[PDB]
Amino acid sequence: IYSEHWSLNPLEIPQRSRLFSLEPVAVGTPYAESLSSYLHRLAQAHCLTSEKLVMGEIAPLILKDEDKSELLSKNLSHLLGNSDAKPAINGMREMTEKLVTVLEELTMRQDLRFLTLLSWKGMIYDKGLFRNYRAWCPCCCEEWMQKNKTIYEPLSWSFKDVEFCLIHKQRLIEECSHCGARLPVMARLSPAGFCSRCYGWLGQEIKGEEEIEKYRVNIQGISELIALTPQLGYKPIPIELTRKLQLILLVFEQAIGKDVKLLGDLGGIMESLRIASTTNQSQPYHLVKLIIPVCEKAKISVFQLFGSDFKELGKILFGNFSLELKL
Amino acid sequence: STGFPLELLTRPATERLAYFENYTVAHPRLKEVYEILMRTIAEPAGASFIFVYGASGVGKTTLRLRVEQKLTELALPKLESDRARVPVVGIEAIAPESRYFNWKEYYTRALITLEEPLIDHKFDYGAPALRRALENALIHRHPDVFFVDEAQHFGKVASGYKLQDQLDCLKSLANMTGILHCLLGTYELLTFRNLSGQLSRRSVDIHFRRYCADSPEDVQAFKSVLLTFQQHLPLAETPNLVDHWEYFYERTLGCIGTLKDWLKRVLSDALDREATTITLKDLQKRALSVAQCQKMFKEIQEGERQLSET
Amino acid sequence: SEEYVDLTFKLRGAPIPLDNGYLTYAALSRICPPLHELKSIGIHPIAGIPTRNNLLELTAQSRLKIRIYHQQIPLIYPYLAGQAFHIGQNFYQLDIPDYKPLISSESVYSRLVIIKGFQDSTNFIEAVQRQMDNLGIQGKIELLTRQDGTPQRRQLTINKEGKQFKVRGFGVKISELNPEDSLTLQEQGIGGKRKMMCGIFVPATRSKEEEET
Ligand SMILES: Nc1ncnc2c1ncn2[C@@H]1O[C@H](COP(=O)(O)OP(=O)(O)OP(=O)(O)O)[C@@H](O)[C@H]1O
Ligand SMILES: [Mg+2]
Repeated sequence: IYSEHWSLNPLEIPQRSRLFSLEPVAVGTPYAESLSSYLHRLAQAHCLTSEKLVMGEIAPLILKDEDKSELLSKNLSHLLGNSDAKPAINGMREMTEKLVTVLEELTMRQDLRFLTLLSWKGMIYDKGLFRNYRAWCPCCCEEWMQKNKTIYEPLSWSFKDVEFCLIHKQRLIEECSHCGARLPVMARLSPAGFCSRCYGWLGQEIKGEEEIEKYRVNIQGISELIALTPQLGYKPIPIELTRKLQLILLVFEQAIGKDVKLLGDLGGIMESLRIASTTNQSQPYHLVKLIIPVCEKAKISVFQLFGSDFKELGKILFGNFSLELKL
Repeated sequence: STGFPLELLTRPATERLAYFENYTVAHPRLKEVYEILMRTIAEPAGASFIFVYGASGVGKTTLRLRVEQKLTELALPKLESDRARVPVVGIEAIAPESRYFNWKEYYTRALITLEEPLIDHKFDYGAPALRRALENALIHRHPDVFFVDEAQHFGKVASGYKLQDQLDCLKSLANMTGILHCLLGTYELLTFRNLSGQLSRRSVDIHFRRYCADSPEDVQAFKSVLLTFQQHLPLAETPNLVDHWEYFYERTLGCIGTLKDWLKRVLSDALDREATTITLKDLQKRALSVAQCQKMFKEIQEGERQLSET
Repeated sequence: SEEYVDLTFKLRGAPIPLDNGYLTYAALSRICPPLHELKSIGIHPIAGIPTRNNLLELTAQSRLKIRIYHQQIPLIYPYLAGQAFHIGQNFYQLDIPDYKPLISSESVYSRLVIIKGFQDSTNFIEAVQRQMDNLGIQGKIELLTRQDGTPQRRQLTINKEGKQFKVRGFGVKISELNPEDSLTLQEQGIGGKRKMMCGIFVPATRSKEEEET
């Protein structure tokens, strides 16, 4: 006879993700997808509106004590807080924190924290950093759609001090050309590249003919800041950044000691760094107001400042100011 | 071993019935079809359809579950690393209450199987919304195969040309996701196999042949499966079943599943009466009606004639 | 001698288990990324007054001591000067570090040494002798013994991931080194798990300290 006896018992595979495990686009590069664009992409992949998916799954995990079905028939602002809203949701705010935590738990993904700036909480001041209204680069969207590439909004577009796309040298457009209104970042249905109000198109060959060199340092520094966070491999330590700033201050002081003229070029930044090192270290520092000009005068990229260790940073500073020190 | 565990005699009747019901035997046709199906699954070779025919009771459902389980355990070592990676998906088609087959029900049931959240609410980013949701779910969840049991219910349409339009809709679902569709059904799938070049090229046909009484090798195989079923019957005494091989074949038509369910009925009847052996009248009590056997034989003969194209 | 330095930190906080190697190493790596990749670094056992439940109560002389090459201090000083770390749910604080030299002594001692695949005392002595020759060192090998005279084994619990692995080691006392070779021994050490808070060698008085209790 036949000795083979099959067994059809189930195998009990590990629990699957509640939502699709969509990869974030261009993580670690100056063109990383914003959390808002990722939310809209996940909603589009599920054939659900961002609002509807939000109260379907994120709201019960965010809003702890409510009836989930009764939450299914509300406005997005009840949990997002549209009184604030703004592209600042991409920042380091509390609702951003809990939203990122819930999203990472739902898809068991380990990179959504890089799609925002919670890794820089306590490091970079929130005020004066993010735009109040949605912005886009029409050339980017048109090129992406023509090349059959995924549409999304980079983090750089959410910053006030980023107004130009270095790829296309085009000033960011905050107003829909069709309806004339300015889109909020969060809406009931706002797929990337589309007008959240009139459903019109926002990608056109718009030419940028301004002095982009003025804002080049700011945009490149912010791009480096976004692109560097996923590559660190750890949560940054506040006093690490504080002591790097202090080391740059000491290098500045030694350079001034060697050359008196440099005091004229660096006095204001010296005073600002001294104040930032005398105030509480746990207090965040204003990114564009303090760190970017400081590393600019130090002739050091934001990537070099936040990435290199103390030895490399000290050696490069000494070489940059032609000092004879060796740490 | 050829014998059932000997401590099962002291156990209650329910335990013996359970041991018998979750026990299944591998006869040569079933294992051959299993190897062929898994070889096609591992290497689709550009074919998006693995249509599997067979008589009512050859073991189509059992083969489906076995393939699902084995592919699941083959994929298991890597599901810990990668999530949203359902290995295989197997659902059964629903006969429509209305005259025509319903596709909204098909799409929503497929979404239910994939644990799609907020299926009822949905939206259309442009049943088109349900179809797009199913396409996206198949693309992202990345299933290896897609079994659709009882594929004869697909052609519950009064239009002869829409009969292949059902498979046209399934095919349009398949291409934009590139997921293998291995449909299983009775001899009715035969009117769907190779209609049009699209379904004639990318479809691989597997026939779950039954055990016919003409070839002496098949008769010997049927006698051997009878012998192993007798030796695996959880009774105090082993009844002699190989002798009435003609009687067992008459009411089963060679379908191994029919033999299994008939023997399950007889064993349960014996256990309820606390009997120790199986009598001929015990088999006669729960035998299938002669008219029923005639009807299924006519159906499988017509199916074999249709599939006899060379 | 002075070519290598022992970084000392006045450590205060909750009482700590006596097999706290991986705990303190993981906490330090959490608050100091560069520590996770350095090579010639090692940590001295944390002194104090032990308790009845295999825990150590930190005292005024309790301090975290780190052995490091003087050409790598600027990679560790920023992340530990004044810094605080958590071991589980316990808070620990470090003061401004002070530098201590590597002094030679006639005899040395190690609290816990582990070499892979050596559990018996005799083969452990043979392997410590082999590493002893590999360093160009001369001396005699003795194993610290309990009150019973049995060689004393110490155990390190590495709680990697959900599981935890067991590594057992011995206390090794080596005498008659000659000061140059003594310094070489204290700086190299034996065992390799110096990041794991084992392989650092100390003058022989601490051997008496550990043998009394
Ligand atoms: N080779 C086999 N050995 C044991 N039991 C079998 C075997 N094949 C089928 N069965 C039994 O048959 C039942 C499953 O139904 P089966 O697959 O035989 O029907 P089918 O007509 O091919 O399928 P369906 O009607 O779902 O299309 C179960 O009770 C199972 O134990
Ligand atoms: Mg069946």
